Amino acid sequence: TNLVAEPFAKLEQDFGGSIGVYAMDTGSGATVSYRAEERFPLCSSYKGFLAAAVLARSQQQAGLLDTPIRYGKNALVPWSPISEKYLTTGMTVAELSAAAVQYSDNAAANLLLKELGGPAGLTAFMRSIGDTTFRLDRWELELNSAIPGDARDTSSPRAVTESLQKLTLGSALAAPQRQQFVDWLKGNTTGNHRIRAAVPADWAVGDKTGTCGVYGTANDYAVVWPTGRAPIVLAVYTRAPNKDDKHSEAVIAAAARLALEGL
Repeated sequence: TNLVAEPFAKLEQDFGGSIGVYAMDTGSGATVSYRAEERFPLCSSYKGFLAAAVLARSQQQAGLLDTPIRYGKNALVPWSPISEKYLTTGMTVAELSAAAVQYSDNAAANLLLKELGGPAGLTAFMRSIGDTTFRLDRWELELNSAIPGDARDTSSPRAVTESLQKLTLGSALAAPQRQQFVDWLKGNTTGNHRIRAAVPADWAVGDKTGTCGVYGTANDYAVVWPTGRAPIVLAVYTRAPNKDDKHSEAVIAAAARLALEGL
């Protein structure tokens, strides 16, 4: 494991912070692991699991995804580029979930958290699939503070990867909801410079990004479908000790490539 891990150590020294990586090869069971059980801030990456939690509720509540959510102007917060457009009409739960995943829409996320019982409700969903590491404690935008040593609103790369596998590839969700989650992730617009940059253009990728900005804190997790092979699941998380430490998408992409090449 020392030989597998060596390149990540050099990458995080130039980065000036900590990088956490977990990658799983679902064909052979091979893994690559580096700080994989350390906690990192989730930033917006919880919004992928939020959409999976919505899909799980839709299995118990037929038509949930169809229900319109009509909101007032103080639902809007910055980085809500889709929900801002539909203030005067409302949006369906399906549209809000797509926007939260694919545009990281903040007001959309807050509206869906309310539907699920707040951050605690999303955490409870993750516990229901056996993820005992994930915790969402706060709402947008307070959850992005990324203060070093704060355990709130964190998970680990390994827990993120294992929960993503269960929900996209395992049977934690029914097959229609499962494919809907995958399809939302494949349509993400925010991840072109992270894990996707490490993946041949021929291979499908679904991903969800997070960018707290502060404390060098940013991340991405993805499912990758190499042509005619079993899919790979992986997560790359970063943080750094000073508030003005810059995050780096190039570092995330480089760590993804090292994980993928190492399987």
